[PDB]
Amino acid sequence: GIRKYKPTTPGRRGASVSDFAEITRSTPEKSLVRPLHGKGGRNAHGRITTRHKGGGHKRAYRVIDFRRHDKDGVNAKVAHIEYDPNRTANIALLHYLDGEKRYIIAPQGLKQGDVIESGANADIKPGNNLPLRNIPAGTVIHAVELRPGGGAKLARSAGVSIQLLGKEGTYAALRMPSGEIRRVDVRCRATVGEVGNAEQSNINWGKAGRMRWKGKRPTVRGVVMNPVDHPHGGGEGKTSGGRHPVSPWGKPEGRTRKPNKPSDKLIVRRRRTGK
Amino acid sequence: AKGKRTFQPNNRRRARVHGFRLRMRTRAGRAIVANRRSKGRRALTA
RNA sequence: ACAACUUGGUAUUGGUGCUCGAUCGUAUUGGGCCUCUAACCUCGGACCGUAUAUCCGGUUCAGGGACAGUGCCUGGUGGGUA
RNA sequence: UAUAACCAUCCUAAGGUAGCGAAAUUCCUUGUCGGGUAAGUUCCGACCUGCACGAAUGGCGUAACGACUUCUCAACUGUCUC
RNA sequence: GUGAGAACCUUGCCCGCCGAAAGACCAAGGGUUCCUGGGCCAGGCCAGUCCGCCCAGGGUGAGUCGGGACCUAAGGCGAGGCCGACAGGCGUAGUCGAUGGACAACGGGUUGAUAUUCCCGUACCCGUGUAUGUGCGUCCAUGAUGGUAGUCAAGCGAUGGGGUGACGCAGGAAGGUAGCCGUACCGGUCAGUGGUAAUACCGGGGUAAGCCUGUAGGGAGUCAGAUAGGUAAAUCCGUCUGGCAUAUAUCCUGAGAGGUGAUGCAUAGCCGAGUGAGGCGAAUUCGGUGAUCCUAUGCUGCCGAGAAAAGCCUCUAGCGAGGACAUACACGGCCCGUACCCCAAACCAACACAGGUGGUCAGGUAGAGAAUACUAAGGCGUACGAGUGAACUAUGGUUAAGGAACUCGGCAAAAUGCCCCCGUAACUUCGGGAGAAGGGGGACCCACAUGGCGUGUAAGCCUUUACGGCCCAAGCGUGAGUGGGUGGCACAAACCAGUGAGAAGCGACUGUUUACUAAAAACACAGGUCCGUGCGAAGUCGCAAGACGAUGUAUACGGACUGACGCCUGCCCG
RNA sequence: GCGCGGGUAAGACCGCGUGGAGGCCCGAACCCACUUAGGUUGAAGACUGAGGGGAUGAGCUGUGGGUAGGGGUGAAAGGCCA
Ligand SMILES: [Mg+2]
Ligand SMILES: [Mg+2]
Ligand SMILES: [Mg+2]
Ligand SMILES: [Mg+2]
Ligand SMILES: [Mg+2]
Ligand SMILES: [Mg+2]
Ligand SMILES: [Mg+2]
Ligand SMILES: [Mg+2]
Ligand SMILES: [Mg+2]
Ligand SMILES: [Mg+2]
Ligand SMILES: [Mg+2]
Ligand SMILES: [Mg+2]
Ligand SMILES: [Mg+2]
Ligand SMILES: [Mg+2]
Ligand SMILES: [Mg+2]
Ligand SMILES: [Mg+2]
Ligand SMILES: [Mg+2]
Ligand SMILES: [Mg+2]
Ligand SMILES: [Mg+2]
Ligand SMILES: [Mg+2]
Ligand SMILES: [Mg+2]
Ligand SMILES: [Mg+2]
Ligand SMILES: [Mg+2]
Ligand SMILES: [Mg+2]
Ligand SMILES: [Mg+2]
Ligand SMILES: [Mg+2]
Ligand SMILES: [Mg+2]
Ligand SMILES: [Mg+2]
Ligand SMILES: [Mg+2]
Ligand SMILES: [Mg+2]
Ligand SMILES: [Mg+2]
Ligand SMILES: [Mg+2]
Ligand SMILES: [Mg+2]
Ligand SMILES: [Mg+2]
Ligand SMILES: [Mg+2]
Ligand SMILES: [Mg+2]
Ligand SMILES: [Mg+2]
Ligand SMILES: [Mg+2]
Ligand SMILES: [Mg+2]
Ligand SMILES: [Mg+2]
Ligand SMILES: [Mg+2]
Ligand SMILES: [Mg+2]
Ligand SMILES: [Mg+2]
Ligand SMILES: [Mg+2]
Ligand SMILES: [Mg+2]
Ligand SMILES: [Mg+2]
Ligand SMILES: [Mg+2]
Ligand SMILES: [Mg+2]
Ligand SMILES: [Mg+2]
Ligand SMILES: [Mg+2]
Ligand SMILES: [Mg+2]
Ligand SMILES: [Mg+2]
Ligand SMILES: [Mg+2]
Ligand SMILES: [Mg+2]
Ligand SMILES: [Mg+2]
Ligand SMILES: [Mg+2]
Ligand SMILES: [Mg+2]
Ligand SMILES: [Mg+2]
Ligand SMILES: [Mg+2]
Ligand SMILES: [Mg+2]
Ligand SMILES: [Mg+2]
Ligand SMILES: [Mg+2]
Ligand SMILES: [Mg+2]
Ligand SMILES: [Mg+2]
Ligand SMILES: [Mg+2]
Ligand SMILES: [Mg+2]
Ligand SMILES: [Mg+2]
Ligand SMILES: [Mg+2]
Ligand SMILES: [Mg+2]
Ligand SMILES: [Mg+2]
Ligand SMILES: [Mg+2]
Ligand SMILES: [Mg+2]
Ligand SMILES: [Mg+2]
Ligand SMILES: [Mg+2]
Ligand SMILES: [Mg+2]
Ligand SMILES: [Mg+2]
Ligand SMILES: [Mg+2]
Ligand SMILES: [Mg+2]
Ligand SMILES: [Mg+2]
Ligand SMILES: [Mg+2]
Ligand SMILES: [Mg+2]
Ligand SMILES: [Mg+2]
Ligand SMILES: [Mg+2]
Ligand SMILES: [Mg+2]
Ligand SMILES: [Mg+2]
Ligand SMILES: [Mg+2]
Ligand SMILES: [Mg+2]
Ligand SMILES: [Mg+2]
Ligand SMILES: [Mg+2]
Ligand SMILES: [Mg+2]
Ligand SMILES: [Mg+2]
Ligand SMILES: [Mg+2]
Ligand SMILES: [Mg+2]
Ligand SMILES: [Mg+2]
Ligand SMILES: [Mg+2]
Ligand SMILES: [Mg+2]
Ligand SMILES: [Mg+2]
Ligand SMILES: [Mg+2]
Ligand SMILES: [Mg+2]
Ligand SMILES: [Mg+2]
Ligand SMILES: [Mg+2]
Ligand SMILES: [Mg+2]
Ligand SMILES: [Mg+2]
Ligand SMILES: [Mg+2]
Ligand SMILES: [Mg+2]
Ligand SMILES: [Mg+2]
Ligand SMILES: [Mg+2]
Ligand SMILES: [Mg+2]
Ligand SMILES: [Mg+2]
Ligand SMILES: [Mg+2]
Ligand SMILES: [Mg+2]
Ligand SMILES: [Mg+2]
Ligand SMILES: [Mg+2]
Ligand SMILES: [Mg+2]
Ligand SMILES: [Mg+2]
Repeated sequence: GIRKYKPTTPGRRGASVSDFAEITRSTPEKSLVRPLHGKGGRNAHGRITTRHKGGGHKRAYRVIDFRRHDKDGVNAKVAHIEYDPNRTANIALLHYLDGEKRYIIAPQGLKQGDVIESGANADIKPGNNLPLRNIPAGTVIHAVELRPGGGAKLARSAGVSIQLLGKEGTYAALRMPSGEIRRVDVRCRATVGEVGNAEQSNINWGKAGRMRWKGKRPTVRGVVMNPVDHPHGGGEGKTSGGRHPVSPWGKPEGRTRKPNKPSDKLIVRRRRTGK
Repeated sequence: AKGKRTFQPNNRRRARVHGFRLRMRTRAGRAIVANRRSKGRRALTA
């Protein structure tokens, strides 16, 4: 759900927050959590790799299972849905019949007290897994594997979805969330359904602290920048920089995909903005 | 009303920043200690 | 001038097939395209060195593949730097 | 009596739509008109003659807020005649 | 008083100051500044008998306090290895790294310097030896079996598995305790004045850890079978079938109360005895107020969603014939830190400096207060002095009538200022604007009034009777209202303690910036649009591996311009 | 949010008791440096006396660690780097 604050202080006017009507617990299993440390956005050398990224709040990582082929043909039960900051969407706790406990992304429309099939010949119930070769055409899927035994490395954010087109030989066609079409071996695994919590977009923050806790630092505009540290800097007054916009490091906009990539001569087409 | 000055003593910091083990860990440290010994200073390294 | 990017040739560099020419079938040696696997490549899966190893190496399975990358010569953009 | 409030002349790409205007923009300027005290080159509200306003280096408003800048009112006092 | 010298040294008596410190301590910081004894050519902004001057000697006591022998993080090193013309950059296994976790002692006395260290009294935690008592097997053999034979459950038990250990922000209620204020009670005083001789006044009105009991309160579920999930095996942890359960059942925890520690210790005081020591040595009941401390890792709300290892318990794997428990006796318990200085003449500042320095203790009266005023415990009069109505300078105080007429400028000053009552505009994004302006009251005594309220005992009621729940004469504390009377110029009397309104410009607000002339109309800030990114991504640092982006996947990430919200965002592709 | 009395058919809505969300308000320490007088061979190689803003947060501070000069860092002033 979505809740909107009633304005009572100048800073909070227009703020909103997502109503967590889908959570059942607020305590991850002690055996499945692993620690994590504040990182700061630097690297081994210590140079600032990406500007204005830092600060925030201490977070504890929880392990997730993106393999889902070690266990096959054994049913599972949906137990609980848990809070998770590390990724945009919510997650679910699974109880396998043999007794193991495991974690997966919470698909849209799922609720407590249900049955999930993970067999290679399982049903079309949402949240199930089975190889691309065995999925009927026209269904919506997520957690796509870029290739067999590679783990779900695509379409993991909230509200994303993939649509399955026809099939050919060992190849299948997928509609990318951004309109692209890509081919992948049918031997890989995937999951039916889409990521829930589709109301992520409508969140209005309106407060500096709500960004600082997440760890976003100011941006400092270009024109105000002094000429030495910037290409637009300098000038008396304020101007457009006296030169067509260029990155702060000398290289302008335009082509950004490295040509002659092994996928360059195999993949079909590119995006089109705002059709 | 700030009057805090540059020097803030601490034996641990001073030692671990200008300690013998740190100095001789690398090469330039060895070269400089050799130079100081050739000069003939009373105390080699602080 | 240099870095970087970028174009060809050449060595790494293999086999079989369609298609274009300079002493309509007769002679021309280089281009364009499709294929095969053993060179080579994959921060793909599984085992061993291994008691503890997301390092590394080896075997095998699975995919790319004579491309890409990298040596040598060269044409272009190039206040990013001198 | 007041001027263009339509058409055509050159050019190139077209020759300022809404909105506002002696302003943090106005040299000639203390421009002209109404308000303020006896005196107002400051200020407030209008007049378009826009040297050289103008809609993503945004325009006009706007509740609350400002150790931001300018003006007026009552109480005060050694800031003054002293 | 000392000595030749004294306002600056020692003793005694007055006066003032500090007292959220100008006091009592910790860590960091210095090293002999600590005590005893010697002197005063060097130093102390002057003289010095004095010293943080120096001389000579002396002084620092831990099985339990802080560290190491116990464990870990951000990070550093790095056997192999990768990359690199050489030099060199990376990172695995491991070992290093407290500001953390676990871990066993308290009260009093003592010398010129030491005290949870010595002594007195009583405790707690690990190890070895001897003796004794419970007492179980190896060699007999019952048993359970899977029922002739083969294993075995004793006792240890992991480098292995599983539990526990193990964690955010804000908030009140309830029961407690410390501290403080009175009182029963106990000892002492006659303070040269008008009056009180005990009904006055002064002084007391204490005492740890552990060990026993387990109140209030809070939290939790248990047995039979199947199973194979937990890098082997599992009586362990899970999951699935049924039974048992709302019982204050059972267990755990646990404040506070009560007994023990204690015929002990200490103290107000009384005797002799004075650089001071010795001896004796009373009473120790009841109420109010009330915490920043305990129950409490409790309970209730909120999202921005909140360390690891070790230890402890358990499981088998595996070793195994001596081991476990209890009592007594006699023993061992390792290395370093330990004086003095700590809100400063001993640290940081070239000085015996008007600056800074992390943390712990917090009395009384007025007070909302840890502000402000005077004060106890406690410590200070801090290092040039004595006199003298010059102008002038600086900090205060006062001043008739006008009140802003000076000054670019209401700069500085001045003024209001607190508590309780009546009603508060144009506006608006319906929260606000709003303490808007303004008007009235504020002392004491008595009566209402043994009024009311809270607490709470004698006493009463009730019960699963105990450390129990209810009311509560007496006692204690405490405001509110209505009348009458009294004093003065002034009744928030000191201190402390917001000017307000009407416009315009600029910026949406809170925020950050040119240490050391500029705090803004500057910067960022939440909103939007465009561009780019298909995942060892783009973008990076790095000639290379590699690392970030991300232990993420376009309802995301990198770059650019704009800046809440409302009405909108024209023409032109040379 | 909750419970009670109204309104509805249910509401919105109207009052009544609990809650303390507030980058909320007045005000100590701490932190900042706006105005003003002094100092300027100062007590101080950038302070003092009066007034001045935050005080539950983009807060303040201790402890140990990383960032090296054509470079670091920088809510961006040509600041800082003993
Ligand atoms: Mg982890
Ligand atoms: Mg380097
Ligand atoms: Mg950035
Ligand atoms: Mg931080
Ligand atoms: Mg999520
Ligand atoms: Mg906000
Ligand atoms: Mg920026
Ligand atoms: Mg700037
Ligand atoms: Mg330049
Ligand atoms: Mg620079
Ligand atoms: Mg400029
Ligand atoms: Mg200009
Ligand atoms: Mg511009
Ligand atoms: Mg450009
Ligand atoms: Mg794209
Ligand atoms: Mg070539
Ligand atoms: Mg070649
Ligand atoms: Mg050859
Ligand atoms: Mg050029
Ligand atoms: Mg140049
Ligand atoms: Mg004007
Ligand atoms: Mg304007
Ligand atoms: Mg003009
Ligand atoms: Mg002008
Ligand atoms: Mg004018
Ligand atoms: Mg004027
Ligand atoms: Mg102009
Ligand atoms: Mg524009
Ligand atoms: Mg435009
Ligand atoms: Mg305005
Ligand atoms: Mg006036
Ligand atoms: Mg006067
Ligand atoms: Mg004297
Ligand atoms: Mg004082
Ligand atoms: Mg005080
Ligand atoms: Mg103070
Ligand atoms: Mg120290
Ligand atoms: Mg020391
Ligand atoms: Mg001494
Ligand atoms: Mg002497
Ligand atoms: Mg002398
Ligand atoms: Mg001297
Ligand atoms: Mg001496
Ligand atoms: Mg010792
Ligand atoms: Mg390492
Ligand atoms: Mg080595
Ligand atoms: Mg290494
Ligand atoms: Mg270490
Ligand atoms: Mg440590
Ligand atoms: Mg002691
Ligand atoms: Mg939390
Ligand atoms: Mg909390
Ligand atoms: Mg007394
Ligand atoms: Mg006790
Ligand atoms: Mg089983
Ligand atoms: Mg309290
Ligand atoms: Mg011992
Ligand atoms: Mg020692
Ligand atoms: Mg001592
Ligand atoms: Mg000392
Ligand atoms: Mg000391
Ligand atoms: Mg001190
Ligand atoms: Mg010095
Ligand atoms: Mg001094
Ligand atoms: Mg000082
Ligand atoms: Mg301080
Ligand atoms: Mg206090
Ligand atoms: Mg005083
Ligand atoms: Mg004192
Ligand atoms: Mg003078
Ligand atoms: Mg004066
Ligand atoms: Mg007077
Ligand atoms: Mg006057
Ligand atoms: Mg004049
Ligand atoms: Mg004037
Ligand atoms: Mg003033
Ligand atoms: Mg107003
Ligand atoms: Mg109001
Ligand atoms: Mg008011
Ligand atoms: Mg009874
Ligand atoms: Mg009862
Ligand atoms: Mg009077
Ligand atoms: Mg304007
Ligand atoms: Mg502000
Ligand atoms: Mg700012
Ligand atoms: Mg600055
Ligand atoms: Mg400056
Ligand atoms: Mg400065
Ligand atoms: Mg300034
Ligand atoms: Mg500023
Ligand atoms: Mg400003
Ligand atoms: Mg700004
Ligand atoms: Mg916009
Ligand atoms: Mg944005
Ligand atoms: Mg854009
Ligand atoms: Mg790349
Ligand atoms: Mg943009
Ligand atoms: Mg703007
Ligand atoms: Mg702007
Ligand atoms: Mg065009
Ligand atoms: Mg064109
Ligand atoms: Mg409240
Ligand atoms: Mg105020
Ligand atoms: Mg002076
Ligand atoms: Mg200096
Ligand atoms: Mg000052
Ligand atoms: Mg001051
Ligand atoms: Mg003043
Ligand atoms: Mg203040
Ligand atoms: Mg203020
Ligand atoms: Mg505030
Ligand atoms: Mg703040
Ligand atoms: Mg260095
Ligand atoms: Mg600037
Ligand atoms: Mg400097």
